[PDB]
Order: sequence, then structure tokens, then C-alpha cells
Amino acid sequence: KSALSAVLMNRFGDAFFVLGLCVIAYVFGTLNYSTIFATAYLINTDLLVLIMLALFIAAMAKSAQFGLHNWLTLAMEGPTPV
Amino acid sequence: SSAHVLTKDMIQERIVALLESFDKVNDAKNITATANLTSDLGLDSLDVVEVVMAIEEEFGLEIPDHDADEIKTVQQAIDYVSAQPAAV
Amino acid sequence: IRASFDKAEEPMLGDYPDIDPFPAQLKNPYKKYDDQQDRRNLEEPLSVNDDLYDMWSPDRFTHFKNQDALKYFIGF
Amino acid sequence: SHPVPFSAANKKLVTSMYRQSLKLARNWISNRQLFRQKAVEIRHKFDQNAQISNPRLLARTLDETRAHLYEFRHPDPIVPPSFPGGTKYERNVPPRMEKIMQHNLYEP
Amino acid sequence: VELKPSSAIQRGPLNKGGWDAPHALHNDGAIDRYAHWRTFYQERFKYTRATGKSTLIFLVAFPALIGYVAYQSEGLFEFAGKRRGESVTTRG
Amino acid sequence: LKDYYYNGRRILDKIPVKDKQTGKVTWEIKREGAEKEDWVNQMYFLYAPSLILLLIVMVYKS
Ligand SMILES: CCCCCCCCCCCCCCCCCC(=O)OC[C@H](COP(=O)(O)OCCN)OC(=O)CCCCCCCCCCCCCCCCC
Ligand SMILES: CCCCCCCCCCCCO[C@H]1O[C@H](CO)[C@@H](O[C@H]2O[C@@H](CO)[C@H](O)[C@H](O)[C@@H]2O)[C@H](O)[C@H]1O
Repeated sequence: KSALSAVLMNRFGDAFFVLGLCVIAYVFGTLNYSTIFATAYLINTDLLVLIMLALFIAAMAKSAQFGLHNWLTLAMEGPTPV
Repeated sequence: SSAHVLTKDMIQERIVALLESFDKVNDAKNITATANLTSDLGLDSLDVVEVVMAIEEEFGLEIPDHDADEIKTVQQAIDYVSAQPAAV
Repeated sequence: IRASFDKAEEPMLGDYPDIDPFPAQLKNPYKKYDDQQDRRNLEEPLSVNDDLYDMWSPDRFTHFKNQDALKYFIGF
Repeated sequence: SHPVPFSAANKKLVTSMYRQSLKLARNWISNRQLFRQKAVEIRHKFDQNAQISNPRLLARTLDETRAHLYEFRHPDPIVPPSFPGGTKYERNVPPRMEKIMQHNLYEP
Repeated sequence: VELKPSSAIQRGPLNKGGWDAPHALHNDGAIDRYAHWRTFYQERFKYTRATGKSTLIFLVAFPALIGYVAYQSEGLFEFAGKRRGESVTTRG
Repeated sequence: LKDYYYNGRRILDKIPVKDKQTGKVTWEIKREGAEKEDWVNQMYFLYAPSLILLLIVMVYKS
């Protein structure tokens, strides 16, 4: 059950990451760092806020920030080296 | 690493020590396997509970009510503690 | 205790038994069951919403009733 | 109701209450000396009331101890690791040594 | 003539010829009854103040919300390569 | 013959193996070979290589 908690609470963030990828591929036309970080200083702030909100909710899942923190303590059911 | 095994003699030693260091017992050399807690050792209707809690603490166990009330002999406690694989 | 979703299905049970659901998480772990992990004996009747009250269902928390828990959470 | 003051049912009930109170004292109290102090005080409170005769005052007192046990519940009780609420409980269960039951006349 | 079938017709039993394998499952009965109930729920369903709520939510309100959003957002957004100050909307 | 063979193969858990020189065959245990299924020669030598060919063709039509 703890593993299920982890995987689903992280697929929440992966859903938001997928949304961010779609927005990036629409706005920038590419997912490569060299173009995105070359152009990023020109693009509308609203689109970048959408992108980074989605990617931050992904990071909010993985990094166990408060709204999506419930899996990190349950993951201690696994062995201590994990 | 954790090279330790329990035996009935070891359980008996630890339980008779536990009862010897209990002040509300009648006195020593009433404590044997055949001893009763109420009659022979002269224990009240809550010192048996204190003894069962002490056995829990000693052997690292959790004894529910339906298995706690039916401990009325020292040999019964020894049987019980030897019938639990996690008795430490 | 029957909840809203449980006693809403009363007109549909027909010949099925109307069973009082009690989650298995709160059942006594020290009794002996045929399925000790699921805490169920063999021929035990299942509520219509047993999916919600089995051991694979989400966890219950007994210490605080849920409305008080929401008060404390949103208060913090 | 009829909670007889010197029957076996009362014995079971009050022994269970005493066990619960001592376990709550163990769980709440981190220091050993204070835990023993509280256990002795609880035994004093039980010995004060071991002499009751009237079943009405008895039932009131039992309800009172039920309320005290519900009031001083612990959220994260101590359980040994190999026992049901424990960290090691169903960790590496030995598998039941069953034989293979066949299902096809042709497939192994 | 008593109208009866033909005596020439020799009949025997239907034998599907399967190898009867051992009992691999111990059926429970309670689980089977729960399964029959949950599979043939459709034949016992009735319209009540609880069921009609979910019907008029999920088949009337939620599609209407999605449709309003979809028909208002039809050709509103075009933000490929849009830049600072440029409007990402086509309309007002 | 088929049904006798397979019913023995399941009930007894033995296949019959006539050994080299003695002319007497009896049910034996040895099941680490000398048995093949009837679908193997079809698939593993007509279907698998055709899919490998499809992979080759896809890669070089890319
Ligand atoms: C109601 C309609 C919803 C439609 C929109 C979709 C909303 C999100 C999805 C919710 C849908 C209900 C999901 C029900 C699945 C339950 C399945 C299950 O049985 O798994 C249970 C598992 C937990 O098992 P557990 O009881 O906790 O055991 C713990 C002991 N280790 O439980 C889990 O693994 C939980 C996995 C789901 C995690 C959802 C997390 C949402 C939290 C949102 C926080 C807000 C964060 C800020 C977001 C900003 C957005 C702009
Ligand atoms: C819980 C079950 C009960 C809920 C079921 C809900 C089903 C929906 C039924 C409501 C039907 C009302 O639908 C309504 O739509 C049309 C247009 O869409 C309205 O009529 C309008 O149509 C447009 C064309 O689209 C005309 O050119 C004109 O402008 C008119 O004002 C009608 O006044 C009415 O028919």
C-alpha cells in the first residue's frame, strides 16, 4: 500500500509534467535545452508560468513538499538501504 | 550476528527471577513451575496483570486479554512464551 | 455503521443481505482468521461496498474524527 | 444493567482497564521513573475503588474510566515489531509447501 | 399411427470429452454472491433521490460545463512562439 | 494413442523411453529433453524470422 501511495502520488506529478512537456513542445517547438534556454527570455510570461507551475507540481510530488508529502514517510516500509 | 536462541529452561529462569523481584509475592521458595498465582503466590486481581505486563516487557510480546486471563500458573506462562516465535 | 453510500443502495439489494459494514483494519488482529492478512473468515458475508471496507481499501484513522481533523488541518 | 461488583465479568473488565491504563502510561511517558510513578498511582486509584458495593456508583466509575482511557489515548502506540501492527510483521512469510495442481492435459 | 419420432434414430448423451482436472479453486459462496450482485446490478437499479443526483450530474451538468468551455475556447488560444507583449488570444 | 500418452504423462508424471539395446519400454522420470510441442516448428521457424525480417525492412525503409 505504501508503494502504491508513492507511485500514484508521483504519477500525479508526472501528469502535470506531461502537460508541461506538451506546452513546451507547442510554444518552443522542441524539448531540447539549448533552444529553450536560448529563447526563454523572449516568450510570454503567462506561458512560462503555466510550464513552470506544471513542472513545479511534478517537483512538488517528487521532492515531498507539503501538499504531496504523504508518500515519503510511508516509503520507510522498504528496507533501510532503499 | 544475532546469535541467540530461547529455551524453556531460560524462560523459566527469567520468569522466576521476575516473580522473585516482585514484592507482593508471599515469599520465595513458593515459586516453581507448578505454582499458582492466586493461591500459592498470594497475588491479587491486578498483580496478575502486573506480572503479565512484566512478561510482555521481558520477552518482547503482546498478550491480548483472551490469552492474558487464561494465564494462572507459572508453567502456563512458560508454555505461552515458548509458543510464540518472537519471544526474544 | 452504515454511511450514505451504504444506505443509498437499500432499494437495490433485493434478496442480498443488508450487512452492517465494519472495516477490517479495525477488526481485532489477535483473533485467528482463515485469511489472517485480510482478516476474514471463509463464509463471511460481504457488504455490497466491500471494496471500500476491506484491508486493501484506504486507511482509516481512529484518533481524530474526520471533521475535527479538517478543522485542525485548515486551521494550521 | 447489572454490573455485579465481585463476578468474573467485572474481573475481566477491570483487569483490561488496568492493562490499558498501564500501556497508555508506558506509551505516553518517555522516562522510566515517571512511568513507574504513574503506574503506582493508577494502582492506588484502583485499590481505592476495589471496595465498592453499590452497582450504580460502580457503573458510573466504570464509565468514568472509559472516558479517561478515551481521553488519554495514544496515536502511535508501542507494538513489538513481529506483532500485527509492527514493522516486521508480514515481512518474509515462509511459503506454504504445496504441490503443483495440474490444469491442462497437455501443458506442464 | 401414433405420431412419435422415428425409431431408427439412435440417441446418446452429449460428452464434451474434457479431462476433469483437480479442484484448483475452493469457491466461497459469499464472494460468488457479491460477484453476482455486482455484475447484474443493472437489473435491480432504481431511480431515487441518490441515483438521480448522480445521473443529472454526470450526464447533464458535467457535459454542459465541458461543452461551454470547449465552445468558448474553440479558436481562442494560439501561442506557438508567442513573445512578450504579444497577445496569446485571438479574441476578447 | 495420443490420449493414453498424455493421460499417463499427467497421472503418473512419467514419459516412456525405450533405451538403446534392451527391447522393453517403461514409464520413466527423465523429462529434461526428448519432448517437443507441435506448434514450435511452425512459429520458431516461420513466424519469428518473418518478424525479424519486418524489423529489418522497417529499419532500412526508414
Ligand atoms: C473525485 C474525482 C476526481 C477527478 C480528478 C482526479 C483527482 C485526483 C485523483 C483522485 C481520484 C481518487 C483516487 C482513488 C484511488 C484509491 C486507490 C487505492 O486504493 O489506493 C490507496 C492508496 C493509499 O493506500 P493507503 O491507505 O494510504 O496505505 C498507507 C499505508 N502504507 O492511495 C493512493 O495511492 C492515492 C493516489 C492518488 C493521489 C491524489 C493526490 C491528490 C492530492 C492533491 C493535493 C493538492 C496539491 C496542489 C495541486 C494544485 C493543483 C492546481
Ligand atoms: C435530468 C434529465 C432531464 C435533463 C435532460 C436535458 C436534455 C436537454 C433538453 C433541453 C432542450 C432545450 O434546448 C434548447 O436548445 C435550442 C438551441 O440549442 C433552443 O432554441 C434556440 O435554438 C437556436 C439554434 O440552436 C435557434 O436558432 C434559436 O436561437 C433558439 O433560441 C430551444 O429553445 C431549446 O430546444
